Amino acid sequence: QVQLQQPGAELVKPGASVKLSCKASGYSFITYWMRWVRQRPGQGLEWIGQINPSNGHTNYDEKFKDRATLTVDKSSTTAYLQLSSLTSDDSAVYFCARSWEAMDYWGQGTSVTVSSAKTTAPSVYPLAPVCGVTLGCLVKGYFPEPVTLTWNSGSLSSGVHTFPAVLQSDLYTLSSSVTVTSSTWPSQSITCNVAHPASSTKVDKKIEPR
Amino acid sequence: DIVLTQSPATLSVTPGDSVSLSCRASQGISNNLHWYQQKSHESPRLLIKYASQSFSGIPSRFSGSGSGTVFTLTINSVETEDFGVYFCQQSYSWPIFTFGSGTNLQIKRADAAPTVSIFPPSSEQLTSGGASVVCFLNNFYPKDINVKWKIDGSERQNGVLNSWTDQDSKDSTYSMSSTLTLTKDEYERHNSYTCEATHKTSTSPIVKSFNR
Amino acid sequence: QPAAATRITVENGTDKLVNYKSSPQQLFLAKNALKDKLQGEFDKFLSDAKAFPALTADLQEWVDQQLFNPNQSFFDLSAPRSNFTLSSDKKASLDFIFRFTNFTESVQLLKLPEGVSVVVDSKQSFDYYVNASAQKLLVLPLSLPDYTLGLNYMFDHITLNGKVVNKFSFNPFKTNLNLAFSNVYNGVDVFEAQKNLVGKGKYLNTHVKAEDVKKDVNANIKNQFDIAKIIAELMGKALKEFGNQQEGQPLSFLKVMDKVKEDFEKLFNLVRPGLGKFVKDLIQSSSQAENKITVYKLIFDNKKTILNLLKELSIPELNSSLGLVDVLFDGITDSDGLYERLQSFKDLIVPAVKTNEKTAALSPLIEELLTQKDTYVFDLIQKHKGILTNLLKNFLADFQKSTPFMADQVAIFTELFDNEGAFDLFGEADFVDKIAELFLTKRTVKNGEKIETKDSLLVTSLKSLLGEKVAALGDLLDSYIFKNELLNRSVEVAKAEAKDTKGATDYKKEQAKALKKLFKHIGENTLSKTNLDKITLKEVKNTENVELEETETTLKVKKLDVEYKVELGNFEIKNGLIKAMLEFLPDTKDLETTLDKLLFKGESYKAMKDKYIKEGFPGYGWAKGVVPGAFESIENTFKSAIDKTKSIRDLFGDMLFGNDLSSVKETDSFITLGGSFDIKYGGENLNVLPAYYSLINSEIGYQIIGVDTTIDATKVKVELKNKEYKGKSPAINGQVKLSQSFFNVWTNMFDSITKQIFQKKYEFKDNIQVFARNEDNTSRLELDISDPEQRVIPFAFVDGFGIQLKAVD
Amino acid sequence: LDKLLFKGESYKAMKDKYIKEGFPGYGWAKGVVPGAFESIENTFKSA
Repeated sequence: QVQLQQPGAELVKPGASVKLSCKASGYSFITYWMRWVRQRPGQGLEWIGQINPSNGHTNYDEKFKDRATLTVDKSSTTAYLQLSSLTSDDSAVYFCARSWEAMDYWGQGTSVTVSSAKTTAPSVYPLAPVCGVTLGCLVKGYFPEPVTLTWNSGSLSSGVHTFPAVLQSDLYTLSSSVTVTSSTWPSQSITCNVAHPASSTKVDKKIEPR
Repeated sequence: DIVLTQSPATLSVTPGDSVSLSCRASQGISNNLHWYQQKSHESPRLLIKYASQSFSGIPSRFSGSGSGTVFTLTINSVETEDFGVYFCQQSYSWPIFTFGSGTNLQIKRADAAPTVSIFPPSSEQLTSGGASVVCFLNNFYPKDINVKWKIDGSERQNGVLNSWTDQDSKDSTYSMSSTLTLTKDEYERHNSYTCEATHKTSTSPIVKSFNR
Repeated sequence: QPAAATRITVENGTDKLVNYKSSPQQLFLAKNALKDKLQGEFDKFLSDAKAFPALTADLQEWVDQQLFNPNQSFFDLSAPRSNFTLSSDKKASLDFIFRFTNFTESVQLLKLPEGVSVVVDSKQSFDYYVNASAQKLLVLPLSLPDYTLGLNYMFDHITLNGKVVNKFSFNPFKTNLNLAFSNVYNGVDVFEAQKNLVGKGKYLNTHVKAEDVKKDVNANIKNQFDIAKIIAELMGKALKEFGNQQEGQPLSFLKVMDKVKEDFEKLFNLVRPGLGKFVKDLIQSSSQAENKITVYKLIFDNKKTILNLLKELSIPELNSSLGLVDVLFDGITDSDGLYERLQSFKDLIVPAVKTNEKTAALSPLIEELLTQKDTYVFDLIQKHKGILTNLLKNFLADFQKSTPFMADQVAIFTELFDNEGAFDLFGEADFVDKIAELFLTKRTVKNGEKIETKDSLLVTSLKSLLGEKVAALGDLLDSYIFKNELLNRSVEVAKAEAKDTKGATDYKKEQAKALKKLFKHIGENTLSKTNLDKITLKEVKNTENVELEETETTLKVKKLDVEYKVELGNFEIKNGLIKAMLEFLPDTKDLETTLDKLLFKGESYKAMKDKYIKEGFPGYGWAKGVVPGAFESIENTFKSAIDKTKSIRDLFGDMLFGNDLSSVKETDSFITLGGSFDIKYGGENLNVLPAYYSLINSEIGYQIIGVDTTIDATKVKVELKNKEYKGKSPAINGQVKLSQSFFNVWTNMFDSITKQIFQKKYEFKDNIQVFARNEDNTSRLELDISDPEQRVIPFAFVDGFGIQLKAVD
Repeated sequence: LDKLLFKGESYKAMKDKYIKEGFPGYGWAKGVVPGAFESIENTFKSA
């Protein structure tokens, strides 16, 4: 019943302070511990600290005490993470959490990138299977994550496999495949719909025979 | 500090199996332990509290036992969306709450050869000066697989992108994507391209080729 | 303004005790005892690397509050010269020179904790000179919140402003050295008070008077009878509703509990004054209560009672918790504020509770106690069986090693608590059906191979109590008791051979109805109100006066003699009770083989039989062929006399009832207890002592020592209403009638035992203790427990028995 | 025959100490002792 969250996919330049938020609701914000926890993608979990409900006392890690600062907004029931751009490799994901003693809720997380955020619009290529059914959609050279991909504005969902993005040479690549019966394509029009909120760009690409 | 040791590191089973996970400590923590479930690329799900208390919403198929340092998690029936990594976590004291080294639940069912589909570069991409050959290896088991790219019969390792999907939550199969990127001139300087799959299900790699 | 200082670390730690000689290892000593060891221990602490910052901080606060908090509005402080000589030789001296500079243009006066009245004009530097020489600091133990030794360092003589002050006290009632002991406390333990707590014009004799003490002895000898009757009526008025329950609707043990709650209130409040509301709201803290109340509303009301019960307990560590409760509960107007304050202090609550293994077990409970605002204690207990079980078994084991003279009882209770169903007593169920499987079923609590042979608990209690007092009848215990499904249901075997749920297969309902029948018969028939009406107490003398004769630390009573009569009238005991206990006995018609097994199929009986078969019969000798020509017809008579239709229930009834079971009226009486028995508490020159609770307290009570108690039941009648038998159809009827002989021998044995177990001119001696209490919870015996001479430590080891401050040396 | 079988010297020698005591295990059932040593006499006389 607890929803404690707000942001997603944070971008910050080196040398500038950064403020992560987690806004909680649906319970008494005066009766549990707020928590900040860190994880490098593909590795274990590391702690940050606790400050609530009104005692305003905090507990940090010694490995993170000089590193991060925790603040709580009591009226709006929100917690904050302020570590600035002190380090570079820390371009990873975070989580804000609530007391496990009732039960260990969580937030959807906050992925941070410590760079100048050289945004790049996606480039869309249709995977025409030399006329003739399996079709595909390739999105290349976009930044940052994420991008929403649908087939016929999401109306075509059966037999759709969307594949995770990969970062290479500071750019992202994603692919998707759709399988339909041989009697529908190319008779039935199929379009890949790509949306990039960072660039706020919507691209529609019709699959055409070669 | 308290270090929790889990065993085994990897767990490959069949659906519906009664399986256990073992977490041992260096010194007793009474009932100050917890079991959390984490699937790939999202937040954890706490499963069992206090080594003896379950929690609501969690299906009843899970159970736990606890004595001293030797604590055990039990899955009466293994199903597809239970697959993932799991952490045991102490609560005796809170200089942090050490988690274990991790135990990734996994399946062992009916080794399957990948469905391989090769795709030549699009005309729209060729208008941009690039040319990518895209290979899809869908619905194979085990996840261990090798992808080899050959141009005119000669292996090419550069310009290759590989991506993988998570373990399937219906049939527990894996899917992989490969992308060989080249310049338009380089693409037009060669005729035959192939995608080769080395998998344990076949002694001979699965070959998908196309001539330009 | 400020001064010059370097070391302000301030933080410190306590110490540990020693143990010595043959004293029990539990070290809980107090003041005295260690007479000259304290100076040595304080010197050892002074020889630590942490001494100088603590003493520098002490100097800092001393010159802070004493010097310039009553100043600094018109006198700036400067500290040019300041030095200590804290040496490794444990000798320290100090020289201090201070300046007071008044920036204001006025003439004022300097205030110091002495007759200090000095005049300083405007813009002048008043001088302050303090000198102290290297000397052994004196050690005085003040008191801590947990009431420990606050050793503090005193100066023997120091020159302040050039004048010598002796036995100088430094920072009284507040010192920062923080060295303490977890086993040595403050006060006179239990006995050192009894040299000056009583005497010529002491507290007790002034606060005890002849009329009051005789009123107390009358009160003690009445209230015991009162509470006996109240317990008797209460346990049984509960059973009244218990029995009349119709099967199919479960009842919690606490359901009827509120139905007659006013009797519970009266009982517990007449026990301890005012301690009725505490239980009044304790017994309604479950979801089953008609008027449910919150455990916070519960605890908020009567703090005094919680304090009393907490210091009635024997665990010493609990005293530390008593330090915070007032600090916990100051300035609270309602339970909501209590919830708020407990949540606020939960940060301090979690670590100390969670750092002890004993309470590491308790760790979960406190959490949900502090989280949810609607915790109800019985639901709380049923939420977590395991921790309660683990603690309770340890307490039970301690009790078992405490008092071994009831070895089987301390035994039996333990095996009750192994199964986790028992704590369901604080959970909704059917109490009679639940208590049955708690006591009327075999248990198999182990997992080696199978331990169903452990059997039920009541039979274990039986074979424990009657260990060897009988030999032959133990065979019948095996036949009809040790193998009775009504008494031993043999769980997991019932659903093994029937598989159809027959009427006889469900022994559970039969035993439940029998249990309800017995309970209702004892309750509404025997324990009825009219029956309890026919018991009374009558005063006899209440006329003589007791004077107090004293010689120094003595308080005697010249002539103790108090005696009250108790009239039983007609303490009527109806029939049907032992009828119900017979109903407990099996009703199977099979008796022939069992009688053979008792009378004939024995061990020594067959020994005499074989002896007589092979040889014997002096004089006859050779007439052996007809030896199996006589030991067949006599057994034939013993076997034909008994009726196959009759059962062992009828056999026992014949020797108990006389007349047959079919012609028994429960309205008539079996046991008749009439008359009046007297109690003659008396004596001469008996000492009066102060009597105590278990933990540290202000209020006290008293006692009279070694009363010569005599109780005599001469001139009482204890008879059987049906003395003469009436059996028209006895079990062993015929020319070989033995049933009437059994009845006669039963009557003779009853007469003899009533001449022994009943009236036998009982004599005893104890120490009558009374804690006399006023109307408004203001008992007359107490102490200020603020000065370091009125503290009594009930658990401190007797220093006169030998303790030394060294590890086994 | 009663003199021969019962009113002897040895039979009287142990019957009295069965009357006053004996019967191991029973012990206090002294009252039934002349409740068993008449029935056998009655049977023998009736025979």
